[PDB]
Amino acid sequence: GMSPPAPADVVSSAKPHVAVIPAAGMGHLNPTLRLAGELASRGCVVTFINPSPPVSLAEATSVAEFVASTPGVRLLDLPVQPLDPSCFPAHEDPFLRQFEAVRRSAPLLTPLLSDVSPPLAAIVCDIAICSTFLTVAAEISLPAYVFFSLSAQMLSLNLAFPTVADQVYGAGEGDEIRFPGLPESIPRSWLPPPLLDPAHLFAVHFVENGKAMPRAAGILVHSWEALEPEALAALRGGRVLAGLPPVLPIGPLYPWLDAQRDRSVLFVCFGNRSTHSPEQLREMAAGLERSGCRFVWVLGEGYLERVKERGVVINGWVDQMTILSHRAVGGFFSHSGSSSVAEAAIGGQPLLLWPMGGDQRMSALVAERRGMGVWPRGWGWSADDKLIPGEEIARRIKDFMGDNALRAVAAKMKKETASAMAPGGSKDQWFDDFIARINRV
Amino acid sequence: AKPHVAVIPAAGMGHLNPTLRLAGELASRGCVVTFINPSPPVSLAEATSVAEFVASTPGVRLLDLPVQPLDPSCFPAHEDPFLRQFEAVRRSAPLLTPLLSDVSPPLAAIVCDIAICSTFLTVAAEISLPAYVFFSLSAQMLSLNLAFPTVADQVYGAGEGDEIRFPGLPESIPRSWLPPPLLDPAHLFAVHFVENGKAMPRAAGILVHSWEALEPEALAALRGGRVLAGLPPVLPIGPLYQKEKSNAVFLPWLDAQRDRSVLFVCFGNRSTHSPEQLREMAAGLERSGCRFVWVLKEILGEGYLERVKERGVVINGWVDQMTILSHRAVGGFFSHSGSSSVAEAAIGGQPLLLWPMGGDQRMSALVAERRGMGVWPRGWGWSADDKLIPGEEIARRIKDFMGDNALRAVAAKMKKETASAMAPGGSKDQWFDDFIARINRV
Repeated sequence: GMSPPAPADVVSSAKPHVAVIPAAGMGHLNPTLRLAGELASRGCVVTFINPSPPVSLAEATSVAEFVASTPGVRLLDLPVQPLDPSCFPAHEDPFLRQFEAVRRSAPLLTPLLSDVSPPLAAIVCDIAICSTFLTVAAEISLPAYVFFSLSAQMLSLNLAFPTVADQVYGAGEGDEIRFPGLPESIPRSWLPPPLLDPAHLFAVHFVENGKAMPRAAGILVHSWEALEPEALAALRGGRVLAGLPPVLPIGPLYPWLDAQRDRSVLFVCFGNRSTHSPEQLREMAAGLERSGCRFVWVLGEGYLERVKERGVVINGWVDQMTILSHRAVGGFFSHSGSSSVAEAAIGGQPLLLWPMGGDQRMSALVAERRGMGVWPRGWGWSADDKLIPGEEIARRIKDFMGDNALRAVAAKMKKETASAMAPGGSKDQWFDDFIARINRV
Repeated sequence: AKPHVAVIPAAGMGHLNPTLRLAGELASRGCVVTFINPSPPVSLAEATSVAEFVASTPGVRLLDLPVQPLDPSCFPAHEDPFLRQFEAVRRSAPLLTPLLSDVSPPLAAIVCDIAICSTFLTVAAEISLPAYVFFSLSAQMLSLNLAFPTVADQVYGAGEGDEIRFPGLPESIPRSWLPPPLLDPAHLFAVHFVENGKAMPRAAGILVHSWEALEPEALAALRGGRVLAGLPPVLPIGPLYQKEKSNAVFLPWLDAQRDRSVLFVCFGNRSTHSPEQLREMAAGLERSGCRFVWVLKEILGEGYLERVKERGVVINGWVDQMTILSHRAVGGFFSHSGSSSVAEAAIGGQPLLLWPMGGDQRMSALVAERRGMGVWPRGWGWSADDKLIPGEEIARRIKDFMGDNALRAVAAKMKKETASAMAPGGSKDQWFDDFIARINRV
């Protein structure tokens, strides 16, 4: 979906005032902080809503740095009481209960905004807590926009799932479900496992949030036309969900190597939160070593003196972006994820995908549809522990590191994404569109 | 390629002609369009207009949807035939999915006029076909229609003379200015109004006959989440007009008149003016001493025509209104203040003397008053409230109206801006590009 015509009274107006409410967890906080930055950048005054007291002090620190470093932002405190841990199953995600605590506090918010000057033009709320705030915003006639920080693909799933929910739970395992607006019929096993149990807390949040978003003034999604043209076309053209409100693509919100032939080195990082069985981690080592490609691994389990190598391994956290953009590297080996695709797209790197769980199967589809990533189907998540042997991994790496079909579209993705992040580029146009549409004369 | 789009119109010339213009505009841009025609239409005009159009326009194909008319035992309180046909084709919506099973190339979308939309949305969703509501009226009436469900109890229980705040709309609305049938919850129109106001948030999106220069604050409210929550995309698709070309001169007296000197007066198809009011209206035009073209014992009177022969022409029949409003000799439009009359005056740059008679004509008068291009004398009431205005009063208002040079200049401005919107690569082209791209499948 490309930019709607720009109507604007460029004659005279103050920049609009936007309140912003994040969901819990650094994965949700950082994109929101970037979104709020991007608004402040263009002259909007923003009021950041903090749950008080914070669940995490680090999160509140991140917030503090942001309000101190950027000028148009005020900080507002929202009292929330943590929910009772005993009524939360310990198997399910700890962050779910943190979402429910702050949802509970939405009635406290409408008095808090009454004093506020200049008047609010809108409130932006993370999908993960938005449902009860949408109702509060409606009472005070304040346009409420949902921030969906995962892919446009996940957004289409999350909106379409309630309309096909009976089909999903009636299906027999091994069945494939056709989700509206998405071309590829997909197996139910590709959905996040919790979603399959209707009683499960993730399912209950997923449907609740999927039913809440259509009530919003619109949806701001972390995607861009060059990355997800079909998903965004279907969202803006009523193919995922009838009556959907406007959907605005708001992304992207983002030594040893200098010696190697360019595009020669595979960059592999399974991430801070990766799940690999020790057998599986060891098989990765065997396969990596057997491939014969040059490689840098972010991660004993290796072997004994396994580092007698042409390759490199790194324990310490490092910016994926500097290396991904580096001439030497020609390939990105990583887990699936809305995050990993986006950086590979900015980096112009092809993607070899091993999905960990949950949404990551779905994020693999985002790469595969563009033609810039491969997920070998047997490379399942750690459920039933079907071991993937190093020989298979080595052949797959060689094959991946030779596949210039994937490498070419990734290289085009970098060019198209760079043009989107440029001044006057697609991303600016969508932020200009949003600011203009909520600005009052 | 370009998408295949199906289009469905509502009963009556006022709902058919927009849909015809919308459909022509989509074929103009290389969409192949299927015109779904509920059969049979109420009137021969509608039947003739459809046939001439599809015959005249290359991209279009005609798909007859057979609709059984409303039973006389059904809604007997309402004798209005066009209102009955709204109800009839709304009940025919389940017929449509067998009709569309054949069609190739596959349809990219369907566009349903607002009067009939609610049921056709539900059918379109079952066959997974994006459905767009065409709101052939103004953005003002769209805001009102969308917000009415949310404030209906406060409207029904409010007193006469009370003003009601509707969320998207800039100024509060007097209860007397609402369409009177709305005041009656039992009334079929009010039933349709609530069904439609509730169905439109379910559509893929809403195409509205408006443009930024005409209704900038209502289009901002609709697009900015300030009139209703969960609203789908609203795209202004106007202006839409017919007119004619390569044709003979309709009225040589009008061509012989001086620049902006003639008052063109017309009160539309459903004019509810009384015979007593018509004779007083004729006396007002005569007493004004202004040049005029008026299209509709004798209601005029004895010898009225000979007395008025140098400055007046009264015609009894159809006339192309948009052609007359774009004529260099007319300087004023004395109108029943329809939604379509106000959009046409804006295209032609004519100021409006407004006499709202019924329904949404009052809301239209506010659109024109807001832009400063029209004058609705309060006291010129609903036809249903039988207050007889004297020709001596009509003459004074006509003189003041034709003399308001400042009124004329904003009407001239509006013409200029509206012409920008029509120019290539202007606003309208971009909205239409936007829709076609929105619909188009790779």
